[PDB]
Amino acid sequence: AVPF
Amino acid sequence: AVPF
Amino acid sequence: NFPNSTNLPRNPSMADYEARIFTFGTWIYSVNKEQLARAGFYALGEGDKVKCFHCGGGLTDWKPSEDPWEQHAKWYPGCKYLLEQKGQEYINNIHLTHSLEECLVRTTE
Amino acid sequence: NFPNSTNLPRNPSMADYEARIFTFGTWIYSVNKEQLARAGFYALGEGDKVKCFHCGGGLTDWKPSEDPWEQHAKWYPGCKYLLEQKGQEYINNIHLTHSLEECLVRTTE
Ligand SMILES: [Zn+2]
Ligand SMILES: [Zn+2]
Repeated sequence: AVPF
Repeated sequence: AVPF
Repeated sequence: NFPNSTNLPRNPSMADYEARIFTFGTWIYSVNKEQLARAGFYALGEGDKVKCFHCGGGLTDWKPSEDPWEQHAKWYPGCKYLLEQKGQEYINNIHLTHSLEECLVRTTE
Repeated sequence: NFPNSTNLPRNPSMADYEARIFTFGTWIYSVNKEQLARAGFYALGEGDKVKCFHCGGGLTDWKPSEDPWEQHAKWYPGCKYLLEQKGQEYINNIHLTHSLEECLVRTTE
């Protein structure tokens, strides 16, 4: 996943 | 440490 | 004693699981909803976006195969809710493994 | 279920804490005996030689600093007693750290  |  | 904020969640209205799973009504996403909820995450309703109720970290673009707990630690090691839940060795584990992968790929310059 | 080996100690007579501390009567050594005992080690009456009552692994030449549990997992990661006492992350962590060091050292060829 990727952070935001 | 060491094995024996 | 262990701080102000750290001690206190970024979104108390989401401290209880029940509160969090609900947010996952329509989960058309690969990742499991119960699991995210357990890991402290909830859905913002902006796609597969989620946010930990305590450290307030947000993740998105989840892959089918991903584990809520792992990416929580992979990205937000500092969350206290994480430390209480999964312990020290767990967190450091995830990070060491990454650190190792990096060094092993550094042989490739 | 666990195998022949594994489940079963190599020295049943030493499975108890008490049983082991009593071997460290005359402990003229740096490394703390109550600690050695807890990690599952018992003295062989041959210098600072100790052995795990389970996996049977033996350690010598302890340094003042050293933690029994670390050395235990560092050399005998596969001990069942150790897994029950310290869990997986611990063992795998003790080990990831080393692998990492070998890798950071390899930048020196
Ligand atoms: Zn968090
Ligand atoms: Zn052992």
